[PDB]
Amino acid sequence: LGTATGFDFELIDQAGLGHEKLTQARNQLLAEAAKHPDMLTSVRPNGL
Amino acid sequence: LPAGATQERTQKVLNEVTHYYLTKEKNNVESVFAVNGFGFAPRPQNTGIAFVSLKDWADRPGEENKVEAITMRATRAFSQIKDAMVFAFNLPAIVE
Amino acid sequence: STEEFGKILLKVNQDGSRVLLRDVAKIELGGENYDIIAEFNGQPASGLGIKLATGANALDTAAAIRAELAKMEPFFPSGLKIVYPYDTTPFVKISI
Amino acid sequence: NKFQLTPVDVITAIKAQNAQVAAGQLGGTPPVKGQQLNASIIAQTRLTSTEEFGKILLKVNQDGSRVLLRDVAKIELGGENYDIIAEFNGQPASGL
Amino acid sequence: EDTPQFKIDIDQEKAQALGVSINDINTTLGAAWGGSYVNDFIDRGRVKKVYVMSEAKYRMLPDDIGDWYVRAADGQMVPFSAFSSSRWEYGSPRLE
Amino acid sequence: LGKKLLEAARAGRDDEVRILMANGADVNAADVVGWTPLHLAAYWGHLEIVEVLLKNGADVNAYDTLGSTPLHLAAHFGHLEIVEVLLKNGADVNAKDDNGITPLHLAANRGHLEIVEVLLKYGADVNAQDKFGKTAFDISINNGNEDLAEILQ
Amino acid sequence: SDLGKKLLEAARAGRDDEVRILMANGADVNAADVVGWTPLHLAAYWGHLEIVEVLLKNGADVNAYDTLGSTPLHLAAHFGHLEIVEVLLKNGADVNAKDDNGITPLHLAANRGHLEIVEVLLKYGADVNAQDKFGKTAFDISINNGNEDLAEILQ
Amino acid sequence: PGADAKTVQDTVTQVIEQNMNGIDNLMYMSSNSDSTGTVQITLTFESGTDADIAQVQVQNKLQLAMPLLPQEVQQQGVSVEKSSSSFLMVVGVINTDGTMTQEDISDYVAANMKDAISRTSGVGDVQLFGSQYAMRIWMNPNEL
Amino acid sequence: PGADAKTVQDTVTQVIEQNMNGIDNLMYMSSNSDSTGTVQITLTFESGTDADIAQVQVQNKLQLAMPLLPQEVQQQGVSVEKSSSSFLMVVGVINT
Amino acid sequence: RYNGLPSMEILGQAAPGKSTGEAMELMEQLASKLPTGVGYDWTGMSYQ
Repeated sequence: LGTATGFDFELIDQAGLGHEKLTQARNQLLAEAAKHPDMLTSVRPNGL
Repeated sequence: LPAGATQERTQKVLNEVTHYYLTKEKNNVESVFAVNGFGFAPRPQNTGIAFVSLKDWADRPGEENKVEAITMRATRAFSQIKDAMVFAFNLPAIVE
Repeated sequence: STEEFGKILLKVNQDGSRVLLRDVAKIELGGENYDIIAEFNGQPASGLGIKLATGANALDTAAAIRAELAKMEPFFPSGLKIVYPYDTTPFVKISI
Repeated sequence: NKFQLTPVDVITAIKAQNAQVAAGQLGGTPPVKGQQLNASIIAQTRLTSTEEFGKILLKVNQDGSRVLLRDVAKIELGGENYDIIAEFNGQPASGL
Repeated sequence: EDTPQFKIDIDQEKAQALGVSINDINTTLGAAWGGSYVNDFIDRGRVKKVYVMSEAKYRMLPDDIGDWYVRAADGQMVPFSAFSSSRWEYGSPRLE
Repeated sequence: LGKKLLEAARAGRDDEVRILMANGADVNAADVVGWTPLHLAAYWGHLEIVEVLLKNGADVNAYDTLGSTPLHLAAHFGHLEIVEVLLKNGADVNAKDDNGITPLHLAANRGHLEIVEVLLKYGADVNAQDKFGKTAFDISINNGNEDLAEILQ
Repeated sequence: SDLGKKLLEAARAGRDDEVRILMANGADVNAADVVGWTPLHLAAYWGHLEIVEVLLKNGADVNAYDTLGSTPLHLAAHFGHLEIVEVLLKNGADVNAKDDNGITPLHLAANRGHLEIVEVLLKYGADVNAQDKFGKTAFDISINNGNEDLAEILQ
Repeated sequence: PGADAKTVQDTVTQVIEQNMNGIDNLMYMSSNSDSTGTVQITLTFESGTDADIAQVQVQNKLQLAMPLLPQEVQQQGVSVEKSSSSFLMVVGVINTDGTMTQEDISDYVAANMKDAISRTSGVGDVQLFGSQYAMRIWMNPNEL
Repeated sequence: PGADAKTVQDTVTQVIEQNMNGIDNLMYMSSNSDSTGTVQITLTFESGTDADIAQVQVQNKLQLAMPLLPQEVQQQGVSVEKSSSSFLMVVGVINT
Repeated sequence: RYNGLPSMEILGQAAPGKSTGEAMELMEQLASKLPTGVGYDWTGMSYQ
């Protein structure tokens, strides 16, 4: 079940961008989510 | 086409089939998707298939503008093509 | 890349000179096979010939395919477009 | 022992001389545009008789005299195993 | 229907005499004229196949067979014409 | 027209072969591999067509793009009547394909003893060697055909 | 140090405003991980120009070498970061710096076909005849790669 | 790859066919061996047969034949599918700006579209009208 | 054994993922390739799917890919199991 | 990888007093302003 009010999001490389570009895009999304503490809490990568 | 016939010969015949539907059947045929080296399964060089989509039934009034009459006229026109078994067919009610 | 395959070292000659793969072969990014060539109303095209799994619903499967294609469209290169040249499901929907 | 051979030499010979080789095509895809000839290349096929297996060439001696498989072995059609023998009322028989 | 096919016979004695392995003959013929799936590579993040094959222009004509050289144990390059013979025959392009 | 003759010869359509040559179809018309109507009749063993083609001035020594003549095909596939008809119409009994293989070499390899005797009778060279230096006798010994080996001394 | 390790993560991540605060608090600019990579190494690799400039202003070793002898200019040149290559060379980066393999920034730039960087390195006095452990020059690399543009520049 | 009709039949088709036994509710079995280097063996089952079990049973018998098959045939992949013979639909892909060739579109469809459509529930078989790109080493005999 | 994340992904994970076709009631598919020398592909199915039919269909399609995996991976074996994250108990065994 | 494409899993939760649906809506908004060829999807608890 996980946590209630908790979400499970997948960022997908749809055009053979590669690992490096998808990381930069992930960092870009995580940075913007951190500017909305009013709405989003503990938005983090599940991976390494 | 008979086995031994080249990919170029099959495209030549597929062009004639595509030409017919785009020119002689403007009012009935919407699109033609022709594939070289394919029948019901892959079969390089001597085999081709054409998927024909007609315009809406409303825009095709009368019996002569329906699939049966269209495929009859098509098969008759394509009978003239040399060294090629070319026929249009409406896939049945129960195809099986 | 072709460049990397091109500089594959086959042998070093007795005088120290190198024989690369590009010295004995043309290296290009081409098809697994060259058997199947498709056209849409005369234009260069590819596509997917989809067959219904035994006992599966045609309309539900068609809907599930369109849902999956809808996911892909936003990430297409410039100009690439999906066309619907052959579908047996519209008639089922409309006839019913 | 007389011809200085082992079962390894016999097995190697059978594999090389009882082979079914895929040898490709003349004018296969992708062709040079304008190719007329499209023919399958037929190399080695499986041996079909004891006579063909018998004349499998194992080696040629220094004096040009040839050692065939039939010179070091008996060749005949015989059971995969000789383990199961049936009789119907004392009469030689097989069954399922 | 049955079609003309290019029957080629590898002379085992002559190949043995010149020191040319039958595995090298079969691989050279198959790879060049039929194509050979070697291994996989990564094209823009996706696993895809690597194929070796003759450039179209060297697998179009019957006489091109003799342009393909196999290296013997002694290191001498041997043309296919040295250890092979060919003739035209008829066979099935599709056995049911 | 020459295309319809090749197909008619292959299929064994006796009547069709005559009708096409009554309209003056090329008797020496060659397909992509260089096979004449006489080649196809010799291969598929259509005796009646071989006779009809030859009397209409068919090249008896026509050779394909690998040097094989109709006598090569008839001798190889055991068509005795066709081998006899061909040889009587001045077919080269010692004819060599690009590999140096002769009608005797082929007939010998498949063990057609009746045809071997006909070829020998029409002046076939028993010592004729292919590109690998093999005679019809060398083939008879290798195949283990003891009946054939005796005929070839 | 605590801050030294925080600066490594900041320089890598490209967190300009965090690096700004760390430089003010005096986070060790000569801080190094197990492989011997300084904050400047990381910034040069990941291509963070402003942090490269800020670190060099705060007395970072421009010729800091990892445990295999690679400098920030090696990383900048190899991964096509033109602006960082220029900034490094202006702050006295050794243009002819050899790693443990004898590989120079010119070798790495040539191998990846970075034409602009090659011309910048050649301008700052990159030894065009410099050989690695395999006796290979940047020219030998250009010929082997089949880079006709680069092969011309190095002639 | 590069096999004639007889080579395919006598090294693949016959080997698989001889292993097709202990299969419930089988009406008949038909196969083609083409000079395109292709075989297709269709096993037709009694009406009301579970298509899941039918596939499982055919697949169970195929795995016994797999090690006997040539290594080149194994590496091409031997698929077992439970679908209609006819097409449900054709999804055509074109470039309206004419910036991509027939080969470019075929590769994109193969690399970006085909897989997801093939895994969709109800899709028994997906045929690419074209080829996925491969690294093509076009050999020259004169230079070799 | 001794494989990095990319080696696992590009020689195992991508090959298996491409062959997970024609399986019924698949909602989504996820995978991890890591430098412990490990891949785990989780296929999640529609609620009410027979878990045995889901497993056998995945397992069967994995054999489509098994000959395309590295010899070292074929040797270790590729486990297909019904996923469960609930243990009845953990029995610990210690030496005092 | 997610559905055969390179992916990166991101976990997070709706802030105190906010619903999971609202937190998901913002994540979709933020995700639609990422570089070209970067898609997204909902998995696990978020999917169902």
